[PDB]
Amino acid sequence: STGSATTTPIDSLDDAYITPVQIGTPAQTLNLDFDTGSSDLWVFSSETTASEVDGQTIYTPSKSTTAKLLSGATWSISYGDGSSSSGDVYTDTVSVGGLTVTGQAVESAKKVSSSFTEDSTIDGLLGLAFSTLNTVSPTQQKTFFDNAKASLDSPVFTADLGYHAPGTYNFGFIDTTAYTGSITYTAVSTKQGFWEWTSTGYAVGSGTFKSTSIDGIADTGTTLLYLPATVVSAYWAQVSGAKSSSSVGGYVFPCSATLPSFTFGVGSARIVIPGDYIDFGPISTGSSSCFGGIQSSAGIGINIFGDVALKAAFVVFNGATTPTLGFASK
Ligand SMILES: [Xe]
Repeated sequence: STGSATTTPIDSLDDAYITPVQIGTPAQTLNLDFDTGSSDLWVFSSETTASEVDGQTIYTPSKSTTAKLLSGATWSISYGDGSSSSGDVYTDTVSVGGLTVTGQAVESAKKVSSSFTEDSTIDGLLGLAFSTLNTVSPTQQKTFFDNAKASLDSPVFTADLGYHAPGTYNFGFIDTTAYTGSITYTAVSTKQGFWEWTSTGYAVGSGTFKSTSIDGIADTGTTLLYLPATVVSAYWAQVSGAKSSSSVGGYVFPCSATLPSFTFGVGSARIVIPGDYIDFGPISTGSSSCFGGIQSSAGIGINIFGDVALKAAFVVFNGATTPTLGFASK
């Protein structure tokens, strides 16, 4: 089997991407944030605290004839951004772009943090990291991909995020018309539960490539590119007027600047992030100070190849017995 679904940016900045997901019988379509940085499928629901729901589409398991409460199961999660959610668990039928999993753990939110409430465009998350990170207690549950893997033509999924435009998530096959050149595969460590790999280095604009190993995770649920302070300072030094701002929370730059590209290495191959992809717009409405899309990971404890980097590539998440990651230009 295979699945193929279009993923769409939630706003003019590509702050995140939503993908339609069919849950239950009859289908309830929710727009979920596919997150290779986490391992819970959770949704706004009829059980969510009414004041914490503001425009989202909710899952109502009582209207699904295939929903079954997972007895005594609970979940609770906290993200790198400081957001959180928690609730109870149903199993139900979940389909993504024509690919169907029966008995999938669907985590129903009783509580969500304010950042989720305030974003009317995301109805929940669909986690695509390893199941070892799933938060369900006292019986850990498998992610959609893990449940589907054995059924897929090939045990892979691909992320093809668009810049200011829709993209595609494919399950079970590699679309060879969707990238240029060849796909370079690189090794993955699953020890922390993520798609963790080691980049071979970087370049700033037209500058020389610096060969240096940079460990990080491929994370579609993170917007920006978070890298060591040395790398990030080298980038922003090429933008006149750019500065790290503690009040803002990161590097800002004049909105009138033209940003240089940023290249990262995958083995001997190179993925180029165009400068425009690194512009995240005014720090506040009407401001001429703009927020940068490459930021320091120094506070975080891990480097993160978020959407800013991933959207410059065709990315293969290979879930073979020994997982690997593939990157191609496109
Ligand atoms: Xe990098």
